[PDB]
Amino acid sequence: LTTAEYLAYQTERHVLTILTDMSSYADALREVSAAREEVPGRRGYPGYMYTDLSTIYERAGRVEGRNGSITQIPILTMPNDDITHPIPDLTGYITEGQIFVDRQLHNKGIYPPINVLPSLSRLMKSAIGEGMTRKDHGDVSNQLYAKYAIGKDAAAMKAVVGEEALSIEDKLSLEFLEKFEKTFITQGAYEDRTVFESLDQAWSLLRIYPKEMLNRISPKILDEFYD
Amino acid sequence: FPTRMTLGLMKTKLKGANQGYSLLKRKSEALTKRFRDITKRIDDAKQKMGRVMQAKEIYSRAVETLVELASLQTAFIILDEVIKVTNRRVNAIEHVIIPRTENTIAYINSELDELDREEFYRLKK
Amino acid sequence: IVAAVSPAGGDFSDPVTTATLGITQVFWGLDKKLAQRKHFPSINTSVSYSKYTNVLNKFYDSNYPEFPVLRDRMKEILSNAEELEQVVQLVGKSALSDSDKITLDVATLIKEDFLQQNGYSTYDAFCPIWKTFDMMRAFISYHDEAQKAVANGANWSKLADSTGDVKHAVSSSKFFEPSRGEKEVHGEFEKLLSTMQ
Amino acid sequence: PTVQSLSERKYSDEELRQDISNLKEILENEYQELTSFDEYVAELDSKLLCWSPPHVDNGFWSDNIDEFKKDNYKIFRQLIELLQAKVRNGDVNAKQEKIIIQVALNDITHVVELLPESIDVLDKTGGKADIMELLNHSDSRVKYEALKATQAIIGYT
Repeated sequence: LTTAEYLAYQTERHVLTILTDMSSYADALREVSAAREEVPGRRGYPGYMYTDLSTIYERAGRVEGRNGSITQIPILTMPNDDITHPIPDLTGYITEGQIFVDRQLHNKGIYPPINVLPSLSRLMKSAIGEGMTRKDHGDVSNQLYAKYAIGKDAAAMKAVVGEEALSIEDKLSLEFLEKFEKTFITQGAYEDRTVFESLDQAWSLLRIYPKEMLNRISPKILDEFYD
Repeated sequence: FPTRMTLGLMKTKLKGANQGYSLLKRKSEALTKRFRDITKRIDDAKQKMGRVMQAKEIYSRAVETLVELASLQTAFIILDEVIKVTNRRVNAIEHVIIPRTENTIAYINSELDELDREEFYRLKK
Repeated sequence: IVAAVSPAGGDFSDPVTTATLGITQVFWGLDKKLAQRKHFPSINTSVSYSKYTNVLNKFYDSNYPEFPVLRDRMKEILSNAEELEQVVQLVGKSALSDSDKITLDVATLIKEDFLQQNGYSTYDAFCPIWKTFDMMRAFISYHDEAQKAVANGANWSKLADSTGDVKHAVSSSKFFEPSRGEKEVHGEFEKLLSTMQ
Repeated sequence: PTVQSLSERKYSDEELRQDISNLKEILENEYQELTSFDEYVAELDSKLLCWSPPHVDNGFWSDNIDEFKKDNYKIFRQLIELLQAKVRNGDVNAKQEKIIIQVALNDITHVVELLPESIDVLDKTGGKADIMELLNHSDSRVKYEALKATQAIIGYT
């Protein structure tokens, strides 16, 4: 944190921080707190842990008058596959948005299993748009998420009455879900795709659906994109 | 009785009962629409069979279609009964199973929190 | 280092297992549901994972596929079969598609003809890597052939009643006298796959 | 027409007949796409239609007119199959499905207008009842197309 701070306020340069296994650091901080022989809190954790995380995640941000910006993206493993853990609850209300992981997709022999449903960002509104990424970013993002969700609901429905009861938008969402899962979601370990390539792949995957199949898209954008 | 594992099993059963409730609801809707269309078709087949009731051959190609319509009618009735059973299951998954699971989860959570509070109090002492 | 935790009741909330999880590079879980079912040794499908799988694949690059990359495929089939069985338990065998039935049969087969191992039996005491890879290859072959036949306009019932020997042979494909009779068994399996038509 | 007559003709030599059928198939391969009838075939097979003047243009309809009925009007049967499947099952009209069933209604209308013998099948396909049942719909345009097809069926009785 001090290293990132020295390259920001002083050196004035763009910095990025990444922390691995914050749970191990939580157990470490638990041992450090137990070193003072203090009475532990719920589930054997310090009550000041909230402030401890508040003294960590607050090291990220943009400074007024400074070109160099520092961004931090911590990572923590949920114990016993439970989001009810104190750590996740601590980073939840503190940090803006959270990136989860689906064990099913990870057990499906695919690329990184980040569930689109659970995945969210509060500052995502400022990271897109014309001049930032693209004007087709947010709309196609929400449309893809809706396609995955409705595709999941249709997947549950098709597992009930069968595929003979599949409706128009239902089948479209099914194909879109299967495609996005086998194409869009799957990238690779060393694979790095550009934002332009991501948007292009998104439009290409959404091309399977008709023009009226997307109610989350604007007319001007759709007219200035589809070709 | 009040264990975290039991709470997990109860919560999982609750979520599964919720998804099953949604599925049974959608299935009840589809069955309702199907039974409705089959009902209109039953009325149309009733008027059609009532058109000519009370000669030459080829009558075997007449009563056959009426028999098919009758089969569709019986299937529609069975669909109505099945829709009733589905609605009953949905009603049982609404104020019965959900409330019981919620109350049980609440009581278990209270017991676990109280026990943890007692243990923490003993440790503090 | 081989370590075995003893969680009470089979709960993953055990502090011992909780602490041992953030350390050990490999964790083999035991499902209490399959254990009480008098089934051969329990391993949770979604819970079981390995961080050395990438390195093990890098080491399997010399030993080639079957089933280096087919383990992920079998994982996909088993996971999809789990997601399907989760609904099926709340649905039943009444309303289902052909791919769903094929997936269920694939689940039952992967459970009975692969995961099942008898330590008491002399023949089932142990299985070779190439043997298990051969059984997995045969299962994946029958599965892919079933998916292909389903797209060929063939029903489920006729296809299931067509070959009754291939299934019993697929269940018996675990050695049982390795490793000399491997290639021949593979040839007979491929011969059966070609005899399916 | 020459290839059609040649296909209707006879040949003693095997190679001659084989080359004849092969040449006929080869011609019919690019003949179907001019004026591409495969474009509508893609919409029919995928059971998802769109906005194109395939049934609007009399020429494009005339190009695929001869391909409308091969064996027991198989193409027409497959054309009515989507609407029938959207009748006995589904039949929830919103966005896509409605405009698709409407486009299929207009297409089948032009088809019936072209082919007078296409009526006898519609009665045995249950389309006669479904067409009349489409008189009252959610959309006034769908009801307009259904009424147009109704007047079309009233044209020849």
